[PDB]
Amino acid sequence: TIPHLAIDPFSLDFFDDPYPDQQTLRDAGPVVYLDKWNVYGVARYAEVHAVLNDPTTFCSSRGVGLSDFKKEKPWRPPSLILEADPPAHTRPRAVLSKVLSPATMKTIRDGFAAAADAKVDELLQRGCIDAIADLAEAYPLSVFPDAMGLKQEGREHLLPYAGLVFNAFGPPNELRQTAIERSAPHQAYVNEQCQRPNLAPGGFGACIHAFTDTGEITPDEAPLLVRSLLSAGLDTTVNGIGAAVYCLARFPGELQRLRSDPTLARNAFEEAVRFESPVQTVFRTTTREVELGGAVIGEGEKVLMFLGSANRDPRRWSDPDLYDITRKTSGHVGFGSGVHMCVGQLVARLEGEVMLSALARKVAAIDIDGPVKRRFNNTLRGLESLPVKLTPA
Ligand code: HEM
Ligand SMILES: CCCc1ccc(C(=O)O)cc1
Ligand SMILES: [Cl-]
Repeated sequence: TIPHLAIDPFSLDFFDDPYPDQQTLRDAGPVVYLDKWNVYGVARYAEVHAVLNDPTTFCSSRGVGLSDFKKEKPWRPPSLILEADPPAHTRPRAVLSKVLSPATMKTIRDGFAAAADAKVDELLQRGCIDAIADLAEAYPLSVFPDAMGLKQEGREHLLPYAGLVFNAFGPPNELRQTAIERSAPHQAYVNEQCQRPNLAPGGFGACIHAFTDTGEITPDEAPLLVRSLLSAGLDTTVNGIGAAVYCLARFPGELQRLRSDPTLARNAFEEAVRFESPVQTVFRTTTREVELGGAVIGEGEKVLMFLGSANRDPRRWSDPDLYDITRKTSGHVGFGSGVHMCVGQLVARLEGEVMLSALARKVAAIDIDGPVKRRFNNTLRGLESLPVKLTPA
């Protein structure tokens, strides 16, 4: 009944070009079995959306990577939000939602926007740049560590730590084992910065610690919730902004439309999230026997959701393989869906919008002018290097 496939969705060949294999995964059936890793897979929009929206059957507290926390020790103490189910999930979720609130966005927007304009002006003086190191990495590093309230020293640990986190969701392949081999210093830095005295007043980290007296979280929960933001809050935005720049570089007609109406910036970024899906995959674990698209999945099974494939499923999207900055993007699953849907999405969208606005107003052309290099990670999709020439408007 369930087709068995040998595709390794965590192989370098797959990362290098996932799209043919994602169509094979979709077209084989609504539910497949991946013999390489002994997990169920769902690659169509409908089943990805259904699974994400049934957290009782498809739980998160046994891990959202391959490893099952009922069978193996997690590589670090479980996240109190990502790797929790309701009800334990609910109040930590509420705290992070208030920390990363509309009011907070109002407080940081003008500085995020000025930082975005400044970086584009700086890049335009250089002309030829690497849109990864010099833009997609450099811009989030100039606003996000400061918005967290982190000291200057040790920030070189943040992207290595995030890479480790996202590799650690994957199977025990060489990418994961090498990441864990190298983890100790990045882990030590990140855990230390989560302590209340290390987080500058008015920042995200200080605000989490200040929320430890409401009956929602206790003081000993606040360090791990800071850890969540230092895990999920930087590398994702690097790859999201990198996706959007890569899209604009590959689709000049869409850069030209965005220049003509910079208010399209927010949707141009949302579409880049759908088109490249920086977070490619998430797992769940079944808490009971369940029917899903005609397959009977037993209890205690890992299920792998292909977010990138769901976002390119022709059953749900017209011309899914086109980048369209006026597409109605509502409903894509690049930020997830349901109770765990990205609690940091307002920060991500704010960074993406003000960077795309800056490019829309200041840049006339983005031309790839050098070898493109992909970056390989078990969970994140994005580039290592993207040489572009920027032409001023
Ligand atoms: C383009 C940028 C980003 C993308 C594509 C992205 C993607 C995702 C996805 C797919 C999930 C759902 C995981 C699941 O269902 O198991 C998620 C959750 C989460 N994200 Fe984001 N994320 C981004 C940016 C951020 C930022 C900027 C922050 C914090 C400042 C953040 C913090 C979190 C947290 C804490 C969760 C856990 C939420 C929960 O379990 O309730 N993310 N993200
Ligand atoms: C898997 C989605 C991205 C993500 C990564 C880590 C965390 C966390 O450490 O809580 C939350 C979300
Ligand atoms: Cl850790």
